[PDB]
Amino acid sequence: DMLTLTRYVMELTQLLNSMLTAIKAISSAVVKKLDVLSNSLVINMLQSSYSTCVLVSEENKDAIITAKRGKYVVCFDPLDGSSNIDCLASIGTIFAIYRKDALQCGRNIVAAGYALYGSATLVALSTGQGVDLFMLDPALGEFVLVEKDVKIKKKGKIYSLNEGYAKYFDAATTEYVQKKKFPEDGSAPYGARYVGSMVADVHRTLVYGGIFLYPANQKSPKGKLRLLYECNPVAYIIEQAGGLATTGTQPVLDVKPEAIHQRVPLILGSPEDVQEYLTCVQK
Amino acid sequence: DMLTLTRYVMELTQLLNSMLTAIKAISSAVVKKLDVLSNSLVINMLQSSYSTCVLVSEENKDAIITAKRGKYVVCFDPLDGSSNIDCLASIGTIFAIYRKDALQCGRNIVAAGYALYGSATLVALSTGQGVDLFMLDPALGEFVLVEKDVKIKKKGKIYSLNEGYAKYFDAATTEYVQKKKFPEDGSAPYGARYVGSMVADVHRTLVYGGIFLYPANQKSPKGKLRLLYECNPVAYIIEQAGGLATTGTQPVLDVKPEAIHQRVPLILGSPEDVQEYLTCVQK
Amino acid sequence: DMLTLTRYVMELTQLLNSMLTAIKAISSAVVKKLDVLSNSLVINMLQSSYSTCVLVSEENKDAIITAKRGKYVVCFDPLDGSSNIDCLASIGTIFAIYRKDALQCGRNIVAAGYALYGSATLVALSTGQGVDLFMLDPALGEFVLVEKDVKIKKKGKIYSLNEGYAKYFDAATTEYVQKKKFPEDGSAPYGARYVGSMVADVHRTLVYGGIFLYPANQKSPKGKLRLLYECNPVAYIIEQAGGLATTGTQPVLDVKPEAIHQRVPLILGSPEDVQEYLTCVQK
Amino acid sequence: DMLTLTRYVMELTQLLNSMLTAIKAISSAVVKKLDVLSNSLVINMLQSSYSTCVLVSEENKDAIITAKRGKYVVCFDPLDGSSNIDCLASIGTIFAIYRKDALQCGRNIVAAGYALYGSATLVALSTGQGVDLFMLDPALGEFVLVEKDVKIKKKGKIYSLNEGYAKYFDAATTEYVQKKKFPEDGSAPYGARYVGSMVADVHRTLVYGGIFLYPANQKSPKGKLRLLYECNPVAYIIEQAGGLATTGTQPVLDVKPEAIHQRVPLILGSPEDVQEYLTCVQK
Repeated sequence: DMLTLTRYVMELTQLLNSMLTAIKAISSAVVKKLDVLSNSLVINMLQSSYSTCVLVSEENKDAIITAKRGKYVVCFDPLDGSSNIDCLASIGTIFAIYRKDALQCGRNIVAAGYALYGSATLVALSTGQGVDLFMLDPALGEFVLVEKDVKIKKKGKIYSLNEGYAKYFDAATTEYVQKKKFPEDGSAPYGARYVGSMVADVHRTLVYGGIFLYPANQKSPKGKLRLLYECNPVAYIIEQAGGLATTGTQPVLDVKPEAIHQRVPLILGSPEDVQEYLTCVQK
Repeated sequence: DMLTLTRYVMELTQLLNSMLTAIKAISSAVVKKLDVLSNSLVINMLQSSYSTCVLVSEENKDAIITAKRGKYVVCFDPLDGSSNIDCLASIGTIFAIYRKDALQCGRNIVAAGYALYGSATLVALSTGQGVDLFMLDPALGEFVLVEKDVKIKKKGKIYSLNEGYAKYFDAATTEYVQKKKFPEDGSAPYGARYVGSMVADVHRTLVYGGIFLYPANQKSPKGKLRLLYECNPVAYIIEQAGGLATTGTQPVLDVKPEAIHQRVPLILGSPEDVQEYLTCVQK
Repeated sequence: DMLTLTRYVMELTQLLNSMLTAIKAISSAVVKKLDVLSNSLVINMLQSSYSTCVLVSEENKDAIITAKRGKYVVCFDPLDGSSNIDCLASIGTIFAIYRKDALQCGRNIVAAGYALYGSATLVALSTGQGVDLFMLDPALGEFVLVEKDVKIKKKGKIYSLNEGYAKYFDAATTEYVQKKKFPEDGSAPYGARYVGSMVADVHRTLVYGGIFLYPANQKSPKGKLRLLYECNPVAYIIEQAGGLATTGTQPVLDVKPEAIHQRVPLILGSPEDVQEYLTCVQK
Repeated sequence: DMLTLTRYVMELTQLLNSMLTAIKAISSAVVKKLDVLSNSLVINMLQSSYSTCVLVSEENKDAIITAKRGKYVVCFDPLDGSSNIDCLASIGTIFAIYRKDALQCGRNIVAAGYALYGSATLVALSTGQGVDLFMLDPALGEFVLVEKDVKIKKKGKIYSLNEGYAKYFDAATTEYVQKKKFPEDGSAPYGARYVGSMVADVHRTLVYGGIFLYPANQKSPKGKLRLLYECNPVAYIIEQAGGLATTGTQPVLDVKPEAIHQRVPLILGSPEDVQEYLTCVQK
């Protein structure tokens, strides 16, 4: 009933330290006052790491140039999923780190992560040698490893998308959903889950497998989710766990970004699920 | 930046005290070891209140007779939603109190509640004079009122059900879902949300409005959810907040229970949403 | 088993808010890295209140002038008692607020307080209408009132001083101590308590009564404790609770400060105990 | 900024597990309701370990025989130092384990420990191969090792006793105290510390060194502290750390107990300090 503690490691080190320190602060603070507050906590923790030169934030129009300067670029969403504060659904924080220099392909990521503020604050992190899952130990004030080299199932049994947009679906989404509900091979239909908070839905996709979609649709031809600080980081994590992440027409990490608040479609998860979605597009 | 504390009140009092004490213990402990553990914490907290005579638990075949005896009956589900432990989705605890004497109509409830183990542990409670929402303050070890007399919206804009069971839907569910996605009156389609944990989905239904369904279907003609300790308590809370709860053919609280682990269909939420569902059945 | 919360009140308001916010941060962080850290947390919380113009800190040679400027002066000791970090003895934080303008008599204090970092973080605060005791509720992140208008006993039964300095005592300390151990009126001797951390010893003096001494001695003719940010604040709190605080030759709050790091002797507590000490000096 | 956890080990194992589980509960609960409550938590945690046959508690007249029976005896004080609840001084819990069978010499201890409820809950534990110090991590609900094989200084510079009992001192205490205040070898006098809570004073003695005394005196010829569940356990811990513990006339661990609530004098700490005290007795 007793434990020993040991330091763990995956300038980059100091940067992640400070990004984790901001996440701890965000955790405890979990209204748009909250967005404003989360934003400043990340920007000032990150600047003071002396590890950054450029930040892109979901809450700022323009890139933020550090005075304190280091070699890394960070694109982040400091608080995502806030339309769910009341229902205690888990909101999250998303970040990707690079060496504008924030308009690089996701291919170039050196580190990325998300935090999920649930009954425990969980962080998925990767530095390019797999995904590790941590939980925040608020007593210690430190992140404790819970799962090393997390791998996603080859094929799952859950599909995750807002089916209330059915009337707006493109033809490949319509087909794919039809296949999940009415399998043509004698298998049982997939179950459906959709929390409405991207980090909560992605995290479930990692740990139980299956597929998550926020595809193009009639109302939103480029999707809703943001390339630099939502889609690229989760595509990186999911790919490091053995999954796939596509826009429908190319890998998310291969998209050349055209603007820092650019949106793209996002389909990710277990690889054989994503590949079946892609087969619906090719038609 | 400073506060004062005052005691709040809605034998019954001692019983709720002990039910709240079990919820605190359950909270902190959030594998079927966990189910076993939650079960014993509730049974022994409840027996020692000296306020009970009969308990029905989701985890026990037979009713449990208290040796210590008082005037109240309690039907409870000590831990619901466990298929979601990993994805940090909020699991819950559900209870209803009555004065077998556990086979009474929901109409006879004297008190009911749920707890939702999210980033905060929230409890919805009613003693028949509305719904109050509390949060667990683990420092104090006590529940703090956050919202008095919670009211549900007359009509919402979210529908909540596993649409992966489409191939098994009865005709009224098929129609209703079709209406939410393809409104015939020029309105925008409803959004869809489904966490897959009944307390998390019901709680969202209370606080944002709309509708939650686990109706009859081809695989499960009596639904999945359990009348005594899942459906009746949430129907009571939702009705105390101004909503409705139906099996499709009658109010949940009016169903005469035939066995303590009986299942029924469950459709609840904003009243005009439920009434529109009922209009799909009458056809 | 349930509670309601209500806001409590004693520019000044914003200042105390920020001083309380620094105390929360200090609490959690409880090595001289820690001193450095506590210092910056107070200085930057206090500056940003936009309520200050001058700060005196135990850790800074010179007064710190705020750029952000308001009407209040604050003398503080951000972390006192650190020679006791290991033995879990409670360390503290001490502050006094005024309207150099930090060289005012204690008579001029508008507010003062201490925090004691024990199993709970306790704050004694006064704004000149008595003393209120609060505990930090780290869940809420807020201070909860536990005792209103705290009054110290007229006479206690504990005396508190480092008796290992006996060989250095001045004659009045020698006499007083002799009286506590060998009462000449048939009463039992006082008990002795000395934690070696000024805030822990003062706090015990408030809540149980008796007397606390760090008098002049041969090694230290002006005592050890610092007038601006140790002695004046605790003299203010203790006097607001009905006690007395003397240097041996005058009330602490009447001493005209000659330098911001000036030391003075300190004898405080229950009034009849202090008056008996003063009777030993007059001889 | 990240950590990994590993299980640590020093029927005996299950017993310590349950003793640690009681300490966690006691911690959080920190009035004699509290004594009653702490007592029951230990007795019922300990019985259910299925590792015990006999318990001696400070709060029970008679030994408690377990129905559930195992090979170990436990003498404990579930809550000590309660006259200090207000002043946040650390109260503690003390226990010793043996294989009446509770009237054994301290020499026979198989394990012993104390917990100190300060800003962190600390446990000193030994199973006969030195002392290890742990802190309670309430988030994890588990004890984390902070210091392995703790050793006490050969000689310290603090002496700890209620000097308000001077008029009642026996001649050897009078002499020893005189030596600490007026060293005859040109050295500086020792400093004095006395919190008035035995576990807080013993713990300081371990971690900073020096000496702690609750000797015989005129009012109390057998001292105050209790042999089975106060004096023997701390003598065991202190001796495992390289110190000494004497009654003045023999080692505490060598005293043959005559009754389960027997008192003895207690002088412990750094060995050269204890030996100097013993030199004052031999005269």
